[PDB]
Formats: sequence, C-alpha cells, structure tokens
Amino acid sequence: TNYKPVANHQYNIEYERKKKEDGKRARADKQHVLDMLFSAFEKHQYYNLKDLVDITKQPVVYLKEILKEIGVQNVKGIHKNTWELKPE
Amino acid sequence: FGVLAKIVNYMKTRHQRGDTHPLTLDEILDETQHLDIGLKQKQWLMTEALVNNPKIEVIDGKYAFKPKYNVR
Amino acid sequence: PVPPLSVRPAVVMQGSARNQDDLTHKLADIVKINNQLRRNEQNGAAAHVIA
Amino acid sequence: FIQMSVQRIVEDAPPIDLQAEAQHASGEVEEPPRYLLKFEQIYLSKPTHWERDGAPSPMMPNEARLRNLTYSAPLYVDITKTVIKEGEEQLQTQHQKTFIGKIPIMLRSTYCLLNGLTDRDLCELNECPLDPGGYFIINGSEKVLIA
Amino acid sequence: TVPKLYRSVIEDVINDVRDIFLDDGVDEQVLMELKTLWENKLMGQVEEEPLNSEDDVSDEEGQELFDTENVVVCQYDKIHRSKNKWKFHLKDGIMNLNGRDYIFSKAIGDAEW
Amino acid sequence: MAYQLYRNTTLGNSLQESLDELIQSQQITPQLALQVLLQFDKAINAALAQRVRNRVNFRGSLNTYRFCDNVWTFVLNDVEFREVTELIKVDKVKIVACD
Amino acid sequence: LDLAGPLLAFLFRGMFKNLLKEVRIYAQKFIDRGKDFNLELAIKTRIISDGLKYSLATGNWGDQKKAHQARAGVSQVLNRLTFASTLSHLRRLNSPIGRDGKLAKPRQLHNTLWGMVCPAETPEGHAVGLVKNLALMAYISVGSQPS
Amino acid sequence: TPASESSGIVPQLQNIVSTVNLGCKLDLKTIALRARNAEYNPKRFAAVIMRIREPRTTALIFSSGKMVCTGAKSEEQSRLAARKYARVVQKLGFPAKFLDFKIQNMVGSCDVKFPIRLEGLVLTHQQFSSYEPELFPGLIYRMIKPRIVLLIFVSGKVVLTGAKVRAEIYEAFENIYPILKGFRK
Amino acid sequence: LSTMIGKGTGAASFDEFGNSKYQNRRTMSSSDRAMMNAFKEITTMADRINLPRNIVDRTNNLFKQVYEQKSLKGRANDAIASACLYIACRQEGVPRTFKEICAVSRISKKEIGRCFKLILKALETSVDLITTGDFMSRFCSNLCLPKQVQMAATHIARKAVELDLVPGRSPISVAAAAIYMASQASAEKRTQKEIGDIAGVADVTIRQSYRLIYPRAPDLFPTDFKFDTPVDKLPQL
Repeated sequence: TNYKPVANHQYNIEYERKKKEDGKRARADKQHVLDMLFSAFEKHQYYNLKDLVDITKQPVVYLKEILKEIGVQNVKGIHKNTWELKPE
Repeated sequence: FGVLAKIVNYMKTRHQRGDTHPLTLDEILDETQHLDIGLKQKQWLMTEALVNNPKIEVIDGKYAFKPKYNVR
Repeated sequence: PVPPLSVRPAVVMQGSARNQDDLTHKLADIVKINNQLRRNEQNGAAAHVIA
Repeated sequence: FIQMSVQRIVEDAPPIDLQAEAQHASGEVEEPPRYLLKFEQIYLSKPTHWERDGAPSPMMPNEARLRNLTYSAPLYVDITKTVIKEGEEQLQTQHQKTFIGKIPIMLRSTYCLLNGLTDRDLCELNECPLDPGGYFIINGSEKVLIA
Repeated sequence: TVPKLYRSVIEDVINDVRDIFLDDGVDEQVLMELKTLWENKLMGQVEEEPLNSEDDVSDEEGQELFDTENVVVCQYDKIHRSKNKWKFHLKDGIMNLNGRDYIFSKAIGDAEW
Repeated sequence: MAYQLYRNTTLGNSLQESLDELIQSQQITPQLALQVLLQFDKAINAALAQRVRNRVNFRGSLNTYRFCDNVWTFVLNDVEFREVTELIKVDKVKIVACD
Repeated sequence: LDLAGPLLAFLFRGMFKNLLKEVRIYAQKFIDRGKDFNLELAIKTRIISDGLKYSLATGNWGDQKKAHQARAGVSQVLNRLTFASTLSHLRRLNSPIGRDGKLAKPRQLHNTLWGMVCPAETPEGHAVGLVKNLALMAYISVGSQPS
Repeated sequence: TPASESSGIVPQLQNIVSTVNLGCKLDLKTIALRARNAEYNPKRFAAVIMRIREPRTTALIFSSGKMVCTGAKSEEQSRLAARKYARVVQKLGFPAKFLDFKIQNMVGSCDVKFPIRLEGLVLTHQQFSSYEPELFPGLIYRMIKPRIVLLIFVSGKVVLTGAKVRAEIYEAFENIYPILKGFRK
Repeated sequence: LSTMIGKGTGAASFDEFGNSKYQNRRTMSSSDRAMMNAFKEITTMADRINLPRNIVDRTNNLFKQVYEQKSLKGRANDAIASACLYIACRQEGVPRTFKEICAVSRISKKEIGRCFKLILKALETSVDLITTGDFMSRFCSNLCLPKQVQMAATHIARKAVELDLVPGRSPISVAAAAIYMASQASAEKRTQKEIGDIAGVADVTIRQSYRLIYPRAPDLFPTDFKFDTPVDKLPQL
C-alpha cells in the first residue's frame, strides 16, 4: 500500500484540467455580459443564481450588483432563490 | 423581453437624467442599439409592449415615461 | 430553584473537574435554551419557533 | 466463520454505483460520470503487530498478553473499479488488494500460528502444551464467548 | 501532391456549396465560372517626466505593417519560454515560402530574441 | 466555430475576390458569399484533419511577438524550416496561431 | 445455539455494511468538490478494526447506543482459577431470560437434555438452571448449504 | 573587519525588484494590440508582459496604472529600464508619467570557494536556521538584522534576498562568513 | 454544552400529523466542530500507517496549540492536521518521510512541507535533524531482509556519512543505496524497482547514489559480515 503519489494522481489530473485557462473571468465585457443576461431571460422568466454563474462565467458578487441594477429576487422554500428582471 | 428591459433601463436613465421628453420608437431602437430587432418584435412592441403597457405615457404622438406612474 | 453544589459534588475521579454532576449537565442544558428563548424574545421572536 | 462466513458476506449483495449530478442548467453532451464498485476474494494474514518504528512483525500470544496487545490479524480484500461511462469509455478496469481492518483471531484456531507447531516448539514459545485455546485475547485480557 | 490537395479542396467546396447555389436559384454556370476564374487566380521635471531622457529606444515599424516577408497561418498547441529562449509546439499549418505553399499537421520550434 | 483566419490566405483571398466578381456581376448576394466562405472554412479544416498528416521542424531568430484574444502573432527573422526530405530557408516570416 | 461464528457474523455484517455507507459518502464528496479520488483513502479501517475490538471486549453487543438490552454479557473474561474452570468455562452455554424474579419451567432439567447438557452442574446462585454446561461427548453443527 | 577583508569578495547583484506608477489608467488590450514584443493573456493573468534586451529586463503593467519592473543588474540600470518602459508608454501617446519609482528587493550571490558542514550550522543556530535536505537541498537562514534570507549549499555557494540596500547584503555576508569559515571542512 | 435525546418509547411524542416523533436533536459546538473533525481526520490518517496512540496524542496536542493561536487560520485545515502529524512523528524520534504522510492524505507534498515550516514559525520551536538510522530499520524490515543484512546496511549507511562520500545527496537516498548494496551482497537481492517501491524515491536516484558509493564498497562493510558474493564479484548497474 501507499505507493507514494507525493502529488495525488487524481489531484494531478484536476490541476491539469485547471492548467487549461481557468481562474479568470469576464466582468469586464459588462455590455456583452448584459447581452447574455438578456438572451437568458428570453428563455424563461426566472433563474437560479447557480444557472447564471454557469451561463456567464463571471464573479458572483458582480453579477449580484447587476441583478440589483436591473432586477429583483424571489425566494422560496429552503433559501431557494430565483432572480427576475421584473417582466411587465 | 430582454430587449424591452433595455428600453426600460434606457428610459429609466433618461428619467433619472431629469427629462421625460417623448421620442419615436425608431429613435428608441437606435439609442438602445436594437434597430435590427426585426419587424416581428417591433410589431410585438407596438401591439403589446407599447399599448398593453399598464403605465406607458403617450404624449406628443410618442411614447414616454415608463418607469414611474404612482407619483408625479 | 437551583440545588446547591453539595448536592452535585460531581465526583472528579482523577483529572480535575472532569466531574460535572450529569444533573448539572442537564441544568446547563436548561440554562442554555432559556438563555436562547430569552434572546429570542429580545431579538426577532417568531411564533412556532417560540412554541 | 473466517473460511466461509466473511467471504460470503462481502460477495453477498453489496455492489455500489454512483452517478454524478452533472450537466445541470446546461447540457446536450454525453457526460454524467458514473462509477461502480465490486468486492472479490478476501485475504487474511497471520497475526501481526506494527511496532512504532513502522516495522511489522509476527505476534506471539504470550507477548500479546504481557505488553497488553490485541491479538488479531489483518484482513484484506480485492476491490475493483469499473467505469462504464455513458459512452466513450467502458473497458477501464483496475485491480487492487486492500487492507480493510483487523480481525481478532481466537487462540490456536486454524488461523492462529500456534496450530502448526509441535509440542517441543510450543514449549519453546513459552506456551502451555495442554492449554486448550478457543478464547480471544483482547487488550491483555483473555476473553471467551458464551454459547 | 499538394496542388492535388487544393484540387481535393476545390472538389469538396464546389460540391458542398452547389446546394447553396441551388437554394438561391443561382445557375450552375455561375458555379463553373466561379471555379474557372478561381483556378485562373490560383496560378520639478525629474520627479515628473525625466522620460524624454530615453528618446529613440525605438525600432523598425517596417517589420509588421509592410509584410514584405512571407507569412504562415497555423495553430498553436503550447508555447513555452525560458528567459530569451522560446519554445513552440504548433499544429495545423499552411506555409507560403518564397514562391511556394506548404503544409503541416504539427510543427515544433525554438527561437531566441 | 472554424477560424476566419484562413480567409486571409492567397487561396482564401482569391476565393473572396472570385466571389466579389460574382457580386460585381450581381449574380449572387453578399450573405451567400459569406455562407460559401464559411463552408470553405469547414471543408478546408476537414481536409486538414483527414488528409494532411505531414510535419515540419524549424529554428530561427525571433524578431517580434504578440498575444491577444487567445491569438498568437509572431514575426521571425533568419528562419530555417527543416524537413526529412527538404529544407526551406527564408529571411523573415510572420506566424499567426490560434487554438 | 449461536456460537462464536454466528455471534461474530452478526457483528461483521453490520460493521461491514456500515463501512460500505462511509465509503459511499466519501465518493460523493469526491464528486462534489470538483473530483479528487483515492479508493484507498475512502476505507475507514477503524469501523471494522475497532468495532470488533470493542464489542468483544466490553461484552456488549452491536450498536451500543441502543442495542444492548438483552444480548448483554455475551463475552467474558475467561476464568482461569484451575485447569477445570477453564475447560468448563469454554464448554459453558447460556440461555437468555428475564431477570430478578421469574419462576417457571425454563429452570428445571428437561428430559431431552439427556446426553446433551450436564445433569448436575449449574450455578448454585440466582441463575440456577439458566446458564448450563454442555455434557462430555456432546457436539455442535457448523452447518452448510442444503443445495 | 580589515582583519578578514578576504571576506570582501563583494557578492554579485543578479536581480532587482522595483515598482513604479504610470499615473494614468490604461487599456491592456489596446496595448497588447499595439505594442511589439509584448504578451497579454487576460484569461490567465491580468498584467501585460513586456520585455527589452537593453539592460536585459522585463516589466509587467496593470490597468490601474501601477507596474512592476524586474530583471535589472543594478538599481540605476533598473531606473533606466523603468524609464525606458514609461518612455515606450509615452510613445503610445498615453499620459505616461515617471511617478513613485521604488526598489522593492535586491538579490545577490557569491561563492566562498570551500566546502562546509551544514549539520553543524543547523545545530549551533537552531533557533534561526531551517534545513530540510529531504525537501530542499539548500539551507535557509533568517537574519533579524538586515532582515535577509540566505541559501547555503555544501559547495559553498550562497544566495541572499529580501534586501532593501546593497550595504545590508555586505553586512549580512560579512557577519556570517566567519561562522561559515568556522564550519569549513 | 448539553446532553442528548433520542427516539424510542413506541410513541405519543407528537409529530401530531407529520412523521417526526417529538423533536429533532440540536447541534452544540459549531465553531469547533471542525476541530473535532480534524481529530477524526488525524486518527484516520494515523491508523492507515499503524501509528501508536502516543503519536496521535502528540499530534492532537500540537494541533490544538496551532488552532488556539489562530496564526494560520487561512490555511487548509487538513494540511494543518497532516503537518502536525509529521511533526509529532519526528519529535518522538521515529520520523516518517513527507512522501509517507502525503500517501495517507489528500494534501500535496509541497503544501504539507510549506505548512510544516509555518507551524515551526508559529510555535517558535525546532526539531532534530533526521539521520540514516531513523529509516534504515523500516525499509529493510518491509523487504523481508535478514536481521544481519539490516545491521550491515546500517553500518554501511553510518560509515558512508562518516567518510563524507555523499555531500550532495539526501540521507534517504543514501539509505536506499546502502540497502541495495547490502541486498546485492546477500542471497536475497531485492530489485531496484522493489526498493524503489518501498522507499518511494526514483530508481534512477538510487542508481546514481550507488555509482557514487561503489568505489569504496570494500571499506564500508562490517568485518564480521558473512559474505555471499564478494565485492570483486559485486554487479554494476
């Protein structure tokens, strides 16, 4: 046992995945990011924060400041929150 | 809808700027950079977003003042 | 009423203080929740949660 | 119990599979990674002890009693990983021989080294020849299970 | 061998855009004329700005805007460097070198500046 | 999506010019030409992927470099392209690489 | 009569199944964080190693938190006062019973014990006739598949 | 110490670390687009990387207007390279300004020309020395005076870093050298 | 803090309508629950290499000290526990390699090493310097090598350091090279890959280290050693 990994073999693979352009996000392209928000909001009235994070590949706190800018939030159950640009 | 929100946001900024002067749809399309949104959407705008709009102000044959209606 | 320590001389049994009279340990539980329900009244008192 | 019961139980019914919760909010590309685990033949070493140095050595039931050890032996099992992904990979299989825990041996049973030695050898190990065995040694104390 | 590759490319493109020509209602003669034309074409101061004390540390603008030299369009796999020593691992690849056109799927590579 | 870059090439440029003639004669539309250029991209990428298998090796002096929008742009001087059966030297070459 | 094998078998099944759950939880935690898996790290050896060690030493049985109401006192320190106490101790068997006041027929000497359990050889104390001792020739089946 | 001035082998400077603020906001993308012999990967890091061969150096410039210059053989040469980059930025037309230039670190190295016993050094200076031959092959010495870090090798090679002033390197080295001579093989 | 409670009288114990007898139990010490969670990880790690409880008790102790100072709270808690385990093992005079503690953990060698130094800085404390002797025992043991050969290797190792034949080498690698020389001088002859496999170092590292000590092999063996293959017949690789 323990045929020494010194750098764990899965962990190496995960770092390798990371070793292909990660850890930097658009934020920065604001307007183009707004375009993604407008496009997404066209598909459905409300979305989970997690779906927007996958969809726009940007820091969450910045996206929150945008959702404060053009929308509101609507929570239900156990902290299950969805955001919406107040359709009317 | 998203496009319409950009109209709302522009209008919001203009109200915030201090002015509520009405403009044509075409100008609004231009200023929102949504000129090429197509006839269909424009038509949707004309026959819902602009007329089924619960708080749209029509004045001088043009559409103004969207964000607010409760206080003047 | 909280019974005096002579009723709960713990038992030490080596160590030091490793000896809280398990009744004391229950008394510690009562004080803890009563402190919390008190703070609950001080703070954002709910309804069902107070119940 | 060792020769039958423990093997039957690890073979009986414990295959476990896990399918990741991926492709959320966005998908369309064959990818929710899935893994399955299977357990084969069980192995059981002779009663062993690991000295603080890290060096294993054979344990003598008399020594186990003086130093207050637990006279037990290591149990090992064959574990398999079997990755039948949702498409591309299906033949990713790898074999392992792994330590899972320490089973207390009972004295002079077929798995406790005293069974093989002769009367002169057993006297050499400071063990009684007439002593009957059939009781576990735990933490220095000799312990017998009541039917 | 390589003019044949371009011929391969001509067959693939003409074949695959033919349907586009038909979808518009454009005549196949135009498609052939395109092919034929295309074939014919084929062959104080010091605490603020002491900065002006390094004037002319400049070089030739000559090497980029003019493109008098030859050009290569390809792709990169990985680029790696060690001080002034540079290493390149490239892939895919069309070259144009003093009159002739060449091709590669992989190209590896070392240069110093 | 296949890179527009190969449209810059002589091959790509002769095509764009061939399309431009067709537009001069108003036999086709600009959008259709773009659709032909997009198909040409795919098809030449495919030709690269399936047919092209050869490789080359090179050494030279680096003159300038750039990197932006995941696009590498070089200009090398005194370059030497070396192959197993041929060799190709040129005084200066630009190398643009995307991935 | 449950003996050392079927008594151990109940515990080994429970800890090993319990071990299977702890490995299930580990593989999900691996998949959640962004993947970093080591099959050798997921096995919590202590579940088995220490679990058998514990039950057999105290004499308790199983879950300790709750299961210990009736099947208590099943392991014991092997009495060693003479040679006979030990042979007699290893060859002891116990009927479970209520405790502190029961009077009925599981205390008298049923005829079917003939050739099976000792006529006279039972504690002179409170548990008279409840802890019995196996006759001299008697034997016990280990059991096997009827197939 | 005159008595030992063959201590005075004056350790060679190899690297200098300085920063400077250009005094204006910039656009790295345009910069990366426009500038020659420069690299910019916003998907990997924020700063644009530029490199000259002059006094052979390299600089990394941010968008806030702050930048860091490295690679210099000396502090004057470092002020020269820093000024050369800011000149280039001036040549871009951008409001380049030579503001807040400051050295952050100096690095020196040297050889003593004799083998030594690290086992003794780590024993006698146990409170400050830290040696892990299984991990790093050198020995790490943390002085509390000219708060400097030293790298000691069996060959006798030494590197010093954490410096703010060249005098501090000489002082650190003049102080420690007799001890090292006292642990010669 | 407090006692616990749990289900079982059959019931009445409301859930009145839902399926939850009486009430749920309550967490108590949450700020520290990951200290307790650290103690759980240290014992797992500890058993996977069969460490004594005395090591675990030192390890747990070091950790509490590092935790209370809150000087390195930013770091990976599991990295901190692993480094504590390494220190405890070295202080008790039976060091494990960084390679060994990494093996029973999910933390990288670099990060354990880094945390190691920081803890040393945090507690303002120092440890002894590892010797060849501290590892010669475990390795020769796991390779089923005779006691006599283990003794010779020890002597080979000790002398090798005494003659200063390896100034540019780690003691572990030298230990490995001594084990190989011994084993090839006996009937056992463990292969380089096998020694590599127990030691964890690269087998090229052993080969180089062997090539460096080979010129003085006659002088390094104990005079009382029972030779099998003489040094005049000792292989080269």
